[PDB]
Amino acid sequence: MQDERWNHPLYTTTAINDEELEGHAYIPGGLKVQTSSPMNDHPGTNPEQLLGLSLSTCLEATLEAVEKEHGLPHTGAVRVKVAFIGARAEYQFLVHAQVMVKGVDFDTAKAFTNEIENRCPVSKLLKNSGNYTIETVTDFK
Amino acid sequence: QDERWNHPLYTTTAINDEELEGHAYIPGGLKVQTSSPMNDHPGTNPEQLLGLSLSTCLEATLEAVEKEHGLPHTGAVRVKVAFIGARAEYQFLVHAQVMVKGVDFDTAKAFTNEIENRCPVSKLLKNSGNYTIETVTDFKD
Repeated sequence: MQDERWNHPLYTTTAINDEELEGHAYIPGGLKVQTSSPMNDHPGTNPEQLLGLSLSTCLEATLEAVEKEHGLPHTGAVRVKVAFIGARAEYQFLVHAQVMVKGVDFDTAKAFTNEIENRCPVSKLLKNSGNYTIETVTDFK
Repeated sequence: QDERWNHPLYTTTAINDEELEGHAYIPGGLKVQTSSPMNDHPGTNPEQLLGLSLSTCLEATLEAVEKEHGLPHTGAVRVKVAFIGARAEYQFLVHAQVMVKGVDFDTAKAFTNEIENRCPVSKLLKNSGNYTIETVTDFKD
């Protein structure tokens, strides 16, 4: 509104949560997920998981675009770990992404990781958080 | 070596190892179909997943704040996410809207301020320059 970057986006969506901790979150017209506290064993997802799903997907999409700009097939994969830390009124999330590119030498995988770190929208939102790290790996084993 | 990773409350991991028309998953947990937001194919996307994460986190934080004030849980949170930009210049914008049906607007605003400061996903986004939050009385428009 004040921020005129909202005036004509490429795409917009919305998400709602209007339930108790043991509840659901949903995209109106779209995906609904069961949610629950990460501190119990009940079925359901949580913000930590949902954030990891968001970032891993965004990084992977960005990596696919980079691969294509280099004339390469898609052989990349991303794993994101999210940690919940702290105490009442002092809670934080930590986020650590791992990027692999199976098709290529490690130096190329590292270069692509640097490229995607700079381009991925979710990565950019977390850049200044103090809580986000990213690395290149050869596998997730 | 960030020591905050040493003994967390909870950790999880998310993977995306597929094409844009693919899936993301939590090992042993939720798997979601994904797709580009720029087509009409089935599947979620990073924008949606981020909205689900933040709306859920804000709502959970709000539930704690309501309880601290001895009020029932009447809150609801909607998060809008926009995709803007161009090749190698893409960003997301995030706008949270918080309602607390059981209380007057000044109280709803006060609670919104409290959750903005406590919600882990909100804190991650604080320094992004792309995240705003407001108090509302409904989700019109």
